[PDB]
Amino acid sequence: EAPAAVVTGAAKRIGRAIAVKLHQTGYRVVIHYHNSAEAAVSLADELNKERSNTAVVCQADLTNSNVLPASCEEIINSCFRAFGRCDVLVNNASAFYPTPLVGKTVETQVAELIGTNAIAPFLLTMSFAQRQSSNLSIVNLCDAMVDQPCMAFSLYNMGKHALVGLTQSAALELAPYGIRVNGVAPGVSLLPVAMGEEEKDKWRRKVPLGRREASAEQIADAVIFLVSGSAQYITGSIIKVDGGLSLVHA
Amino acid sequence: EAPAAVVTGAAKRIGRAIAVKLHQTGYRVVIHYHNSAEAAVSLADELNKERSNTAVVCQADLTNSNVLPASCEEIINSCFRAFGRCDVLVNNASAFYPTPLVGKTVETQVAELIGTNAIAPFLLTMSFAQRQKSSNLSIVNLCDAMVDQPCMAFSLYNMGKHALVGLTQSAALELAPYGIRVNGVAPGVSLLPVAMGEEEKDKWRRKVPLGRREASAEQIADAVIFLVSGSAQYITGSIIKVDGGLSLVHA
Amino acid sequence: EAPAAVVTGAAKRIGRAIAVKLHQTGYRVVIHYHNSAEAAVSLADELNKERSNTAVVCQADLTNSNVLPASCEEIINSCFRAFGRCDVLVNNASAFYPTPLVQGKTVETQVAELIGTNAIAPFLLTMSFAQRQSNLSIVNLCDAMVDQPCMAFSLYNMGKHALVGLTQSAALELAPYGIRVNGVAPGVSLLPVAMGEEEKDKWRRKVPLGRREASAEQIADAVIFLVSGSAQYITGSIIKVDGGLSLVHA
Amino acid sequence: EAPAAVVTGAAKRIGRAIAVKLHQTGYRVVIHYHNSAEAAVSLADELNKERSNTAVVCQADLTNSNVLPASCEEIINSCFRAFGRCDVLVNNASAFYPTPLVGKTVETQVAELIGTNAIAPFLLTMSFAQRQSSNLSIVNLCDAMVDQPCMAFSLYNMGKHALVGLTQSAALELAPYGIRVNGVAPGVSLLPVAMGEEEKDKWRRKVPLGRREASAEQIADAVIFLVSGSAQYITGSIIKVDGGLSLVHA
Ligand SMILES: NC(=O)c1ccc[n+]([C@@H]2O[C@H](COP(=O)([O-])OP(=O)(O)OC[C@H]3O[C@@H](n4cnc5c(N)ncnc54)[C@H](OP(=O)(O)O)[C@@H]3O)[C@@H](O)[C@H]2O)c1
Ligand SMILES: NC(=O)c1ccc[n+]([C@@H]2O[C@H](COP(=O)([O-])OP(=O)(O)OC[C@H]3O[C@@H](n4cnc5c(N)ncnc54)[C@H](OP(=O)(O)O)[C@@H]3O)[C@@H](O)[C@H]2O)c1
Ligand SMILES: NC(=O)c1ccc[n+]([C@@H]2O[C@H](COP(=O)([O-])OP(=O)(O)OC[C@H]3O[C@@H](n4cnc5c(N)ncnc54)[C@H](OP(=O)(O)O)[C@@H]3O)[C@@H](O)[C@H]2O)c1
Ligand SMILES: NC(=O)c1ccc[n+]([C@@H]2O[C@H](COP(=O)([O-])OP(=O)(O)OC[C@H]3O[C@@H](n4cnc5c(N)ncnc54)[C@H](OP(=O)(O)O)[C@@H]3O)[C@@H](O)[C@H]2O)c1
Ligand SMILES: Nc1nc2[nH]c(-c3ccc(Br)cc3)c(-c3ccccc3)c2c(=O)[nH]1
Ligand SMILES: Nc1nc2[nH]c(-c3ccc(Br)cc3)c(-c3ccccc3)c2c(=O)[nH]1
Ligand SMILES: Nc1nc2[nH]c(-c3ccc(Br)cc3)c(-c3ccccc3)c2c(=O)[nH]1
Ligand SMILES: Nc1nc2[nH]c(-c3ccc(Br)cc3)c(-c3ccccc3)c2c(=O)[nH]1
Repeated sequence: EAPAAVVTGAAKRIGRAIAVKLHQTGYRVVIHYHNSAEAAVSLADELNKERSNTAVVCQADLTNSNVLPASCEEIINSCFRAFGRCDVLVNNASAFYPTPLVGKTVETQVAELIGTNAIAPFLLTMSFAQRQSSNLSIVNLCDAMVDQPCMAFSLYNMGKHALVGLTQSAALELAPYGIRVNGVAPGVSLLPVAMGEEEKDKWRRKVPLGRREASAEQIADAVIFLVSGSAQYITGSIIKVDGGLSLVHA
Repeated sequence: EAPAAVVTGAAKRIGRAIAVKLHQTGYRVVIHYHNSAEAAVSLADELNKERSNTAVVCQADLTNSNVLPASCEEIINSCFRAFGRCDVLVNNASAFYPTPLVGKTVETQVAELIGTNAIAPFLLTMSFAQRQKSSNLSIVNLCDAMVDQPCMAFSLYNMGKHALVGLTQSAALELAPYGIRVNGVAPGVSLLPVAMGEEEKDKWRRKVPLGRREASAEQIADAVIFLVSGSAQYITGSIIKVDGGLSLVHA
Repeated sequence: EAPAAVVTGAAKRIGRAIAVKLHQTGYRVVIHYHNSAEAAVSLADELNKERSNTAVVCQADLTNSNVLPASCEEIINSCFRAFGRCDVLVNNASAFYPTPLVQGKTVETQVAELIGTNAIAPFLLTMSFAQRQSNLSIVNLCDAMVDQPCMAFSLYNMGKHALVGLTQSAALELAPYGIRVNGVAPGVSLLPVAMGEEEKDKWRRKVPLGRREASAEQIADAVIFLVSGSAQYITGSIIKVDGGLSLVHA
Repeated sequence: EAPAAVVTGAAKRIGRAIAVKLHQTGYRVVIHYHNSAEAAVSLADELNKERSNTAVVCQADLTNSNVLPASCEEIINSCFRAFGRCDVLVNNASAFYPTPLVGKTVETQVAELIGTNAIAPFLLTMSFAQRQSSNLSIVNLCDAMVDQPCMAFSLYNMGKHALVGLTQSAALELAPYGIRVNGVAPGVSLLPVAMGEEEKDKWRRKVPLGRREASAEQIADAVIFLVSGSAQYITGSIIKVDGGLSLVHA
């Protein structure tokens, strides 16, 4: 029988390429999404046409709130409902936008940025572990530039830093149960859709290895590695997939 | 004119030492507290006896909520109403208890652990900076030397502290044009809880290479004083471990 | 044309496992050795029995000296001589013994062996590899406990820290050449043969994931990943393969 | 009776500022130098005019060699000969120049860059500990950009990384003797004397805090803090003095 994986924010971009790769490797997949229903449903279609009954979608808002624990429990429950098991959780979903220190409210910014990048991954990891020959692991999508952050992205960056803490804390605490917890940290990969083309080339130009961004597929490749049987002693590790960007001084 | 500092969680232990040392250095102080009113007030009284009109208290819950931004704005405001200025912010208040992965609800634990250790520091930072829109302005965040070697089953506390490292760095960067520095002090094991059995206290003490003892609160305060001083005027984004070598010790 | 790899200190233990796995993946290999000639040759025998003329041996002392550059140049030359190309360099060879700061070999000899094997030779090999020039990369065998070092092992530890520096400096500088430079950081893997059985279990008990050491093969798996096409955007990354050991406080 | 300190490379620039501030704080000082004899004795003259018999010079090459240990022993011996004690060691002396991976032989480059930045600090630390109310400590002059290194400076950067490892290893090992071991990490401070003003300004403009370099005194201030009784629990800590430079992305 085929293992199953939850991938959050899996309708588009890196999350999508992660879901695809997991599926190609043999996994059944829960494709989580928030707003991107059309793209999510379309992906499940593609996957299931390849292998029958191997993908479902699951809608949820991962903003922090008093119901987030229930929403995260339900995402994991949805994997068990479809597939009878849940072997892999990928925390990929992420809000990303500036929150300068000097008309969404600040309480909403805090809820979205810290919810998606950190609180939801924690709650998802909690529900994953509680619901548990096997190779169980979590992969968090981190940030190679977590210590060289974007100007005015302090809440986003606080979420990402918290996610490093979670990766490590959960690696430690869940090791006795055979669950591995690891990270994959992009630098510059798929550029924001809203970003103008000049700012895009500015980012590309900073990357030592080839002066270009990572493909989504290259990011997924590192995910696939950490969930595989070639990573069975790896836990609490965060692999940069950044073409050396984090090594470049100002 | 004497400069002024807000210290959060200043009624007791490390925050108290910090407020006292800042006061001794010449600061006027806002002693923020949550539940420890009597201790906060007894410290304000002690300090006002040293120099009249140099210490006020300010009560607030720093748990994450819809009212937290207003609370933090009001803590900053309190310093201005009291003293005409706000030169130093020390983010010291912190909830600390286990939250294992496998009576409070988890959403409450999130609110308390992430709110005290991380979001309230961010909101305080915004309000501090907004009000400042040869002075020596800075923020010091109380971090954790053991942030990458966490206590078992403290994932939320640890997430909070990690987030605080990110804030320290993101704020250093963003506020540098305003001349506001932002740094941390990262204690290892300090002032152990009076109620912890001495036998449990000694298990921790025995791990510390430098003197096989915990840091005093005053030792933690000494690093804060350095960071706020004119001797640290090019230092920003730096987190100073004050840990007796504990973090260098493998399992 | 199969690609070709150099693995230093490849006669035994982790380096052996690395050469074997590389070979199984389709590489031709240079098995470098210092003292273990008999073991180097029986490995080459085994490998060339699977596939004729795909394994050669190469002897060198990697102690720092006036001749070390020439020796390192020649290790690279041997790969080009045997196989016409050099795709991968694995810096595995390492001296490891205590050098107490407060009070056999002179201190200057200790400096030479510990800093030479763990840092200077890797630098010189890196120079010669890059000079002599597809999916080219280098993988340095690091130390997950580089920041929580063994007591009285300051020279070894300085060497491994230097090797971090080299990993990152060389990733930056050789990215324009398409040469990726990465590391693999074991925590507790194969225990030193000299170690007493009870001390061995003292170390095993520290590891959260399984209370045991990584096998050499598990270390090698991370090496294989980094040299593969599935790591083509990864450079300057050091992957811990430590079972969570570096996460554990005193 | 007044404490005594050894400062390596103390004839000028940051080591001179350190010597001066230690002296102002009441230390007697050994001003080590290599080539800058005139500057060294000019400094000791000023200091001795301030308080007589409180400064001496001490010449030594800190390039790695088989006599380097004797040379480092003699530097420490010199402090005891002049002042009857040695309370503080500041490892400031450093060679700094490029060593491209693709004048001096490589053997010499290795000896100078690794000897000054790491091996001599190790040996001086051994000698300092061996010769030993008190507040004993060592401060190593590190590099805030140790993980975002200058292009083509691999040997220098290897040296500085090793120095991080020594700082940590030695803090651990010497803590039972009550000797603290810490570091101070400039980012951009006094620009190299051969730099033209234009290239100077290029480095200045990178610094968030003030778009300028740290003064020599600003670095010394962090040293004096670490040696002071205000840092009596600090060991194994490296204090960046970089105006935010290491936090700035490419
Ligand atoms: N792209 C990069 O270069 C880069 C760099 C560093 C790190 N990363 C990390 O890599 C991961 C993937 O990056 P990406 O660029 O593919 O991500 P992205 O496109 O910015 O976000 C991926 C998905 O997150 C979901 N999401 C946003 N807010 C949410 C909410 N409140 N509740 C639930 N879901 C929400 C969105 O889902 P819907 O579309 O369904 O609403 C979105 O499609 C992220 O964690 C990111 O932080 C990426
Ligand atoms: N002690 C250590 O060994 C150690 C180790 C690593 C890091 N640190 C860090 O150093 C700092 C000081 O440590 P500590 O041991 O002195 O702290 P602590 O005694 O655990 O807590 C300090 C104060 O935090 C305040 N606080 C707690 N929850 C709060 C809430 N919801 N809202 C507002 N305030 C709240 C409390 O104020 P009231 O009493 O007024 O309710 C308390 O007295 C903390 O940031 C801690 O994380 C300490
Ligand atoms: N084993 C672990 O748990 C562990 C933990 C952390 C890091 N690592 C790292 O992973 C790597 C592999 O570890 P390992 O335990 O397999 O290594 P090891 O057995 O300690 O040594 C590997 C080989 O290094 C070679 N070597 C030693 N001194 C040399 C010299 N002066 N010149 C040339 N070669 C020399 C020896 O080759 P000859 O036998 O041919 O003389 C030896 O067989 C090392 O880089 C190590 O530091 C290992
Ligand atoms: N300057 C900066 O902005 C900066 C940035 C990062 C880190 N740092 C670190 O802070 C420290 C001080 O920097 P700096 O710019 O003041 O240093 P520097 O001027 O580059 O060097 C200081 C002294 O090092 C001594 N030295 C060089 N080679 C030597 C050898 N073979 N043997 C013995 N001594 C030797 C020289 O002494 P003589 O002149 O007597 O020959 C020189 O005056 C260094 O460790 C540096 O790496 C500085
Ligand atoms: N969720 C989500 N998270 C993201 N984090 C980054 C990023 C990139 C660099 C630095 Br420094 C810090 C963060 C980007 C991004 C990707 C390309 C260009 C710019 C930003 C990005 C995104 O798009 N979506
Ligand atoms: N706010 C607050 N934060 C804290 N963090 C720690 C700490 C941090 C890292 C490790 Br690893 C272990 C404990 C302690 C602590 C330290 C020693 C004994 C009991 C508690 C502590 C505390 O008391 N109040
Ligand atoms: N070359 C070589 N390098 C080594 N480094 C470590 C090591 C492990 C832990 C800490 Br902390 C620091 C160093 C070991 C080792 C392996 C197993 C047990 C103990 C030490 C080891 C070895 O054998 N050969
Ligand atoms: N011994 C000595 N060591 C040094 N290290 C740095 C430095 C600074 C930044 C990066 Br990135 C890497 C290294 C400089 C320097 C100082 C100012 C401008 C440029 C370089 C410098 C020096 O001068 N003398």
